[PDB]
Amino acid sequence: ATIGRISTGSKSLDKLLGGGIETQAITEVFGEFGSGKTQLAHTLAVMVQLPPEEGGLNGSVMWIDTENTFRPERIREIAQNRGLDPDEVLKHIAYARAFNSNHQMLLVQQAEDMIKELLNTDRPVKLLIVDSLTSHFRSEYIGRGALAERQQKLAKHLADLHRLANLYDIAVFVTNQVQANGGHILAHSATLRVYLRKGKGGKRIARLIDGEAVFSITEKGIED
Ligand SMILES: Oc1ccc2[nH]ccc2c1
Repeated sequence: ATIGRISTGSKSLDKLLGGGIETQAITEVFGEFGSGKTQLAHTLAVMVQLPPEEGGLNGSVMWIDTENTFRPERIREIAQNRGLDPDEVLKHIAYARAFNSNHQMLLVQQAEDMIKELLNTDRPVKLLIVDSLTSHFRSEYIGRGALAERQQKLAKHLADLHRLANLYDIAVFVTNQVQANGGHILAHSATLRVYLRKGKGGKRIARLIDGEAVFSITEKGIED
């Protein structure tokens, strides 16, 4: 397949990305609590359902939640203000809550069955979200003695996600909380790393790790 691109809602961030987030890739966004990673995830789940003339891919969505942070009312607000029907948008998002890190690993395997089901329809899966990818692993494996086991399990989970992205032409989008009092970047595993932070007057600022884009959080999700 050719490489597909999903607009983020912001022309500034799209330019930084070369057009938007790519299919056949894992995109990792990281930053402090409150920086807006989950608002970017909600915006993409709506943007992907637009036609290509408007920056979408006529796609279906699959969402794995680890912290109870998905909000259908927020999805309805973004859709209504992007000219789509809110009921139709929610109908094409498949949602599951991960109980712990082992169950989170099984949910990715289960996702592959719905992906095959939709593959030859007019609304195939084009976006897979994991928010938050690291939270269960961090709280379950504490200490230096337990680090090697935590890294083993994380490495396998990332390889599972890479396989789905490439075999089925899907954009994988994952969030990771990193601050002074805890949190670790996924080293070199994702295809692309994006650093997110809050600036003066509630502007959000993004930079590619290995110029900068600037945007706001609004009724449209995010915009310049
Ligand atoms: O069977 C399902 C339904 C929704 C999902 N979201 C993520 C995995 C998954 C599996």
